[PDB]
Amino acid sequence: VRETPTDAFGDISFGGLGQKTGKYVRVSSDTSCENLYQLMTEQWKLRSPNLLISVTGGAKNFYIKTHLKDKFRRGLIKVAQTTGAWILTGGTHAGVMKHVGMAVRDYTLSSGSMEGQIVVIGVAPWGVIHNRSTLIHPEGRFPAYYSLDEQG
Amino acid sequence: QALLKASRSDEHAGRHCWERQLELAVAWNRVDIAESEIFTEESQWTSSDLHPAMFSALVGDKPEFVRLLLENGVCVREFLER
Repeated sequence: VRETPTDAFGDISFGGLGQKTGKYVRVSSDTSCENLYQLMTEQWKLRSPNLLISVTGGAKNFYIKTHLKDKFRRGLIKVAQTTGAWILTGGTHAGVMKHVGMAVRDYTLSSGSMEGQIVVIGVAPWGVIHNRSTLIHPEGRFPAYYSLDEQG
Repeated sequence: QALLKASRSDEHAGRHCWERQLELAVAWNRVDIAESEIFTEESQWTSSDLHPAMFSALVGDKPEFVRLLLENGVCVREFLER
């Protein structure tokens, strides 16, 4: 497999609530580690990491008896919010990351997002996004609009 | 809720069950029951398929239901395309 200078760069904004503006970048199977940490730290203005927490598993779906889930969502945001943590997950609306997304969404209205945003970093392969053509460009599309679709 | 539970199994087979089901939630001013049942975590949506409920909710001047539909996935830019 051969290599080429990358593309698909810009900030994904969702049509629902005009309070988010998530940045999107691509990368290869192997990328300079110092460049990766520099892009994560100095580039996107994200502050220094204090605690790295890793939610993993599942990827399909599961059901919680609806008593433990509230404590889980509340606590997993209490810790991240106050310790300037970084939480990482496989970022795709399928199962476990959907529960993390409902956590971030159910808290993000209550706090008001004054300062110290809940930095949630996500990892997802660039081929397997269904609506891929909505942002692909070599010079990018910086205020890009994107709608949800999961029937494909 | 028993009215809706009766309402699902009827003559129509299809997308229409969910489609018909909402409009009943629109015509009633009540939002909580409708919201919970129709907006469960498992269910998927699309910003095209909420347009008639949005339109009926605007014309009938019910505010909180409009806010609920706007928080859950209706984009204003898709809605006034024509």
